[PDB]
Amino acid sequence: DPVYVDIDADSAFLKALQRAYPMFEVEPRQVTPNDHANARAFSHLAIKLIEQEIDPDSTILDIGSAPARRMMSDRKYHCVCPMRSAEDPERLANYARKLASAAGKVLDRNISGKIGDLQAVMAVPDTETPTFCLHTDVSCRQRADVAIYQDVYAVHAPTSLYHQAIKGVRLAYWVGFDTTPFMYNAMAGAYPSYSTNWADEQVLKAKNIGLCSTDLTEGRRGKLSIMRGKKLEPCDRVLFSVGSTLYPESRKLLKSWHLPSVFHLKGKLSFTCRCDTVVSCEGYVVKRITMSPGLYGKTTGYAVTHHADGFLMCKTTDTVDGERVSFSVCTYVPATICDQMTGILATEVTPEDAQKLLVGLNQRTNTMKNYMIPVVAQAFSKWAKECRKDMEDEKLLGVRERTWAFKKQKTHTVYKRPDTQSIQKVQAEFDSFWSSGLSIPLRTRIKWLLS
Amino acid sequence: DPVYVDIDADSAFLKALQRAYPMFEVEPRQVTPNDHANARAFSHLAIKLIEQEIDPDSTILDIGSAPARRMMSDRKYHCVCPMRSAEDPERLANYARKLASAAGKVLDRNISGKIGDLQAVMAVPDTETPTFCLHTDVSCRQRADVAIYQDVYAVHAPTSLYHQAIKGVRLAYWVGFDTTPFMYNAMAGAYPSYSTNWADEQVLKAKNIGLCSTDLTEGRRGKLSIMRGKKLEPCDRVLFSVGSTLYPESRKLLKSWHLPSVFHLKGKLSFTCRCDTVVSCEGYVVKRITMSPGLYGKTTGYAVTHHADGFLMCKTTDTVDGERVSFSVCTYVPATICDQMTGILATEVTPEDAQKLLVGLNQRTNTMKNYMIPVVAQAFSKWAKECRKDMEDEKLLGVRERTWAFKKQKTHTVYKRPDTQSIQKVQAEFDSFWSSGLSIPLRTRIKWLLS
Amino acid sequence: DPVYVDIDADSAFLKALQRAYPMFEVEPRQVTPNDHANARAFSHLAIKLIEQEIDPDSTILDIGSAPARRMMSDRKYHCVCPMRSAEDPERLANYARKLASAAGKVLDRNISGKIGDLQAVMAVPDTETPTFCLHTDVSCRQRADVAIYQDVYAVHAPTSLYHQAIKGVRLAYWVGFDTTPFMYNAMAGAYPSYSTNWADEQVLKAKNIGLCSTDLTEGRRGKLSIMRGKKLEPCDRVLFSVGSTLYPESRKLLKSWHLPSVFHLKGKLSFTCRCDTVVSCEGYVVKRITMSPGLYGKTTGYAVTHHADGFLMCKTTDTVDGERVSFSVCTYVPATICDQMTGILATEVTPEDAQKLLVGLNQRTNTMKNYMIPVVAQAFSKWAKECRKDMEDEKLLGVRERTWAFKKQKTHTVYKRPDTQSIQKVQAEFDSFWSSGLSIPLRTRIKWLLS
Ligand SMILES: C[n+]1cn([C@@H]2O[C@H](COP(=O)(O)OP(=O)(O)OP(=O)(O)O)[C@@H](O)[C@H]2O)c2nc(N)[nH]c(=O)c21
Ligand SMILES: C[n+]1cn([C@@H]2O[C@H](COP(=O)(O)OP(=O)(O)OP(=O)(O)O)[C@@H](O)[C@H]2O)c2nc(N)[nH]c(=O)c21
Ligand SMILES: C[n+]1cn([C@@H]2O[C@H](COP(=O)(O)OP(=O)(O)OP(=O)(O)O)[C@@H](O)[C@H]2O)c2nc(N)[nH]c(=O)c21
Ligand SMILES: Nc1ncnc2c1ncn2[C@@H]1O[C@H](CSCC[C@H](N)C(=O)O)[C@@H](O)[C@H]1O
Ligand SMILES: Nc1ncnc2c1ncn2[C@@H]1O[C@H](CSCC[C@H](N)C(=O)O)[C@@H](O)[C@H]1O
Ligand SMILES: Nc1ncnc2c1ncn2[C@@H]1O[C@H](CSCC[C@H](N)C(=O)O)[C@@H](O)[C@H]1O
Ligand SMILES: [Mg+2]
Ligand SMILES: [Mg+2]
Ligand SMILES: [Mg+2]
Ligand SMILES: [Zn+2]
Ligand SMILES: [Zn+2]
Ligand SMILES: [Zn+2]
Repeated sequence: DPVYVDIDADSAFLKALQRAYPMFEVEPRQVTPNDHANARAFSHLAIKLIEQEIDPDSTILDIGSAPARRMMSDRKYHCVCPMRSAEDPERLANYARKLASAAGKVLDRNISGKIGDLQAVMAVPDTETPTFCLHTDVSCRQRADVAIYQDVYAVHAPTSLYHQAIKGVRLAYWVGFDTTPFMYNAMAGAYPSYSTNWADEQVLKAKNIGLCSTDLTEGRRGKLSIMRGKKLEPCDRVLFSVGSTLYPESRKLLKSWHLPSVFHLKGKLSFTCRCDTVVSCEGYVVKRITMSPGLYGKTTGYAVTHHADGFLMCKTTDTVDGERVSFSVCTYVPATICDQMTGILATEVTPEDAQKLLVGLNQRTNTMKNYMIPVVAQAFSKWAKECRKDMEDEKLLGVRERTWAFKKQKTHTVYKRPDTQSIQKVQAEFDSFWSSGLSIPLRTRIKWLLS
Repeated sequence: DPVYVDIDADSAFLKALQRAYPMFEVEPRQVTPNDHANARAFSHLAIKLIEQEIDPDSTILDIGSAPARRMMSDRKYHCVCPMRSAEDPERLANYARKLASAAGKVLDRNISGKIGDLQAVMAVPDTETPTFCLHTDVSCRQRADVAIYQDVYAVHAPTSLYHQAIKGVRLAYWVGFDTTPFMYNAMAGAYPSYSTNWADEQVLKAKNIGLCSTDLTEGRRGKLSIMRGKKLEPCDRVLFSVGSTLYPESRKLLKSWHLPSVFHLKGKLSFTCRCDTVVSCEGYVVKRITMSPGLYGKTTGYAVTHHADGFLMCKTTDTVDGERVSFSVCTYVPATICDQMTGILATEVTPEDAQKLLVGLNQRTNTMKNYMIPVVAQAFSKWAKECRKDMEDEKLLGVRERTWAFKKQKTHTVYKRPDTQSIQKVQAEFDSFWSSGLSIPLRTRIKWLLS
Repeated sequence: DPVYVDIDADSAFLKALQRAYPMFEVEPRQVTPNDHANARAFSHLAIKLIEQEIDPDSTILDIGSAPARRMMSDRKYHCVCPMRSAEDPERLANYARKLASAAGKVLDRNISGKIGDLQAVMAVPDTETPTFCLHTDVSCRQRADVAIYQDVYAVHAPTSLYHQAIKGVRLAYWVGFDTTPFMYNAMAGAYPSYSTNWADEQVLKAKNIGLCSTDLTEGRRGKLSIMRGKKLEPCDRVLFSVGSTLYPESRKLLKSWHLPSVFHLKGKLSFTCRCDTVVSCEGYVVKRITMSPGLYGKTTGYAVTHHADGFLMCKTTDTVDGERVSFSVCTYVPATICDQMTGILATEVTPEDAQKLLVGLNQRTNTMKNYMIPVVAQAFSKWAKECRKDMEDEKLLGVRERTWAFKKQKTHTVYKRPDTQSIQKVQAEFDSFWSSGLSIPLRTRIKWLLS
């Protein structure tokens, strides 16, 4: 009846968890000092909900699985495991160890069958078994009706979904960090409730952002090099830090999962699909996708995000490896603070006065993490100013003055308040869509572990 | 005896719901975190009331139905389902699944007959059954006495009503968002109690409205393009966001449902009709229409709206894709705030002082959503000013000075106070009024689901 | 069920210990006045956790052991003991004494076997026994599955790990002081919670750092020596003081244990490895390393540190042997103090006012040790100033001005706030990897002690 999560009983994240999963009874039971506890707790509850939603005797494809996390479940999982990351062999060895440990003490689960399939696959690397295989997403041959993607950021979404659809899958789920900041094309950012920071590779030698390192210096004027940098814009490669765990990512693949409300997959067979967000908690989301044969209706190409807390994007000035530059940074702000700043932002306010007001509101325990307070205070200060200028240059209704050129105004802050929506135009019609990789020493090690 | 709605027990919308449905006992019972909960609750109670109002052994046509929502009812529904939207196939599959799940556990409803009709229709796409068919509103052949339209915005109202009338229907209902803002021809707007925002397609790159997105820039003066925009007025296509769900709409079809108090349908057969509003709650309404054979009385062509809370329309200045422009926006204001601003608006007040007074009245929990407070403060400030000028240029009774031209004055705010009425002139006499579309893969899928 | 540590019942370090080991019940029981009690307590709890984590019937290699600390354990240890430090013979004699004392009173442990192996090794210095040998890390011949390094700072990490891996070891642990300050290349520093200070050999005659000594003088202007010092930068040799115990160290070997998240060992056999931090307490850490045969994935070469309290590096001015100079110093600051200085650092503050505010916050018992307060007050004062200048010289978005030279700015303070991360680039692919030393008088002494 109750669900247990490994967090401190005094934490303030438990209230947000209980608000996001009202159909469960959430109890804290802390056993480790893990520095990314909140993310693990959210993922655990998400899988509980998804299992509650679907029916038994249905076969489930787990794309890019970590098998040891599915071993005590009663449903029917087929784990797809290619070996492409440096962390995979340790996960496989953990699976074998946990299988061997519990082999005559637990008899409610297909333990003997799981062991048999693991040994069979170790014998011949190119066979499909009910519970385990060694292919990718586009070369597995098992047929199923449901697919699950959990923290998978390394595939192009439409191609992968088409290859699941032609095999009979009608329903899919995706669990992960919200993709909205990468649609606005920010240079660096934070997910403060989850102790997570991310940055573009070009700014890792900055000074005052969440993820960076630099040195002391006295400052020399020469630095004479004939190269022309002259231009600093975002590039493909990005670095993520979740607590103290590091992961590299690609902007193109992250953007590909920011799907519109309805879309068409037009291949040899054809499908009509829709995508909607069913859980949203302070930057972490769950998405549900359904797919149907044939072509119906028409598409517009728009994707919408609903903001329950505030979302901010702003321009900032820093030194990178000693040289002063400007670039854009993004973050999330709790709704109670946003509501309490409404009156103050009616006038022009300096950054230093906004900082003191925010500190006054925060400290009572803290509602929001202190290291982001300065950059927020700057952004609010600019936003207010840009509103006043708008009211002081009033235009005539229904008319654009384009004397034959028109001027563009400055914009240094974007601020989405609680209960507003972002909307962006993306592609909505798609028509353009194996070697073993295992080694004998690892096979011998796994065989030895099982026996 | 009590009705259950999926909302939080602490919400302030429950008081308004209880006020709008005094004949029921409304109890909150929350099971999901749905971000458009209030709209779903209002629709559920509306259907309960309509069923209470009419008598059994009457056959009901459900136009543009979602059949799974009618499956546990005891009345006799005929669901009209063409397949014209990208969301329809998923709704059909949900219907088949829910039918198969409950087939020997529920015996108070025509479950076996419903399954039989679904299979019969899948066999031959061009047959009418008691419970289900695949035609449009103007090509269904079933005869009935009542018709229901629930959240249907895609048909021209007089043509549809005439085609129901010539089949013997004498009573119809319509449930939906209030059409008044589109009669005033606003560019964008909000329904704040339902977490809903809407906008014209031409202003989706604005900065400070409910539904928009834009970018950071430094501002270049060139932007040299020889096109002459020169003119910015509303056009047909509009976008709606209900929580995080997106829907496109057409202005012409929305205006067509803003019907006068009495009207005539003059075809081969003739009818006399009247329309009145029976439920009104913070922007959501229920309308009741009766139709009778023959021609009686005379028409004027006026349609009236009664305001229980305040309604505002005003001019605002923003930047769209970097360029500064002006346009009109509309919203609703709670009656207690309107009553508490009566004394302050007797003098000239600046926008910045009005904003601080409104914040003082709001925060005690919030009576009204904070993101609309600035634009309201501006509107009130203009309205007061325009009243003072009127009192300072007094005319003579019963005389128009038209020396031979007359001048028109500025008008930047329209404000309808609680207990006033809007009135508009519209048309009141009308005299000017099929392929399958299903696919074999979907038919096979549905057949498989039923078995 | 409870674990006992030799600390005062009134100490404030017990709360931090209980926070870092939530799976235990920690009770204070003081028996000695030891001036490095906190470090010993942390090491004791770390070994308890590691033993809890792994399974029995596994053989454990203890690299650079002190055997008397393993004698009352139930697991199977093989202690590797070369004789390379001046403290080793006393540890060996203590082992022999404690073995002889308990030889018929304790029968749950392999006491008789331990004595037999000690005598056998004393007889022939070049034999391996289950419990004891006299080789180094790269010349021991025993085969095992787990390795442990406890307070070992004298080996090059990749070479040592490769030599364990080719013998079948799959899992290793490392316990020690955090290596982050030596990656930033500081000249001197402190670990204040553990009563520990360290310094470069060139600054041991300073005046106001943690570890130093100097003299009184009147000051003569001559000091004429023709040598050109002219340049003061860190060199390899460093001195550590833990309470009143002194240890010399090498910068190269300390840096070698600051390992990236994944790496490859490419020799005659090949391995893929990953490293992560599982316990972190105010400057003391535990690291866990896993190794697998074969080559999988790809590497980036980045190492990340997560900051739960604040970390500071700053420039300071002192006199060394009478001559005034400047150099860099580093330290740790508790999170509550950092959070309480957020509002004050929005403006420019002098060092003398920051010192008085910090004293006000500290004294209530002390949260932080007083001897570091002046140097912290200076650092904060500089950091604030450098932030203001950044906001006063704003650049254009996306552009570097390199008119053809660019200027570098001054940087006198680096400040990592709670919940941020450091990231550094290090090597991630490695492909480049005995005499007795005992004496007859010592052998005779040990033989006499055993009998
Ligand atoms: C695989 N993966 C996981 N995460 C997140 O980072 C956290 C670490 O995920 P993990 O896979 O490193 O956790 P592990 O299986 O080692 O078990 P644990 O250490 O006991 O939790 C997870 O909680 C995820 O939310 C991830 N985040 C990003 N950006 N990219 C990834 O590939 C990725
Ligand atoms: C079909 N439709 C529904 N709405 C409103 O938008 C909401 C979403 O309606 P929905 O049909 O998307 O809800 P669904 O059937 O998926 O079930 P739910 O997600 O569990 O509620 C409804 O509550 C309606 O009030 C709609 N609003 C507009 N503007 N246009 C539409 O066509 C339309
Ligand atoms: C062997 N060693 C130990 N330490 C730390 O310094 C402390 C003294 O370690 P110790 O080995 O001198 O303690 P001893 O075995 O004499 O027993 P005790 O005096 O009763 O505790 C330990 O608690 C370690 O944390 C050490 N610190 C450094 N820098 N270098 C070392 O080689 C080293
Ligand atoms: N094309 C592909 N098809 C299937 N899996 C892939 C893939 N490309 C990468 N992967 C796998 O995706 C995994 C992501 S990390 C593992 C995430 C896992 N589901 C969890 O919950 O912890 C990696 O193990 C990697 O091997
Ligand atoms: N001309 C027409 N006649 C009947 N239905 C139509 C129609 N044009 C569109 N529709 C249908 O109207 C529906 C509107 S969305 C479905 C609303 C449904 N009554 C509910 O309560 O959820 C779509 O399914 C669409 O297929
Ligand atoms: N190459 C090497 N291989 C194994 N041990 C070594 C070594 N070089 C130095 N050592 C040993 O490492 C020890 C470090 S001091 C002893 C630390 C001990 N593990 C404890 O907990 O107290 C010294 O005794 C020294 O003899
Ligand atoms: Mg981990
Ligand atoms: Mg929905
Ligand atoms: Mg000692
Ligand atoms: Zn497979
Ligand atoms: Zn019909
Ligand atoms: Zn040995």
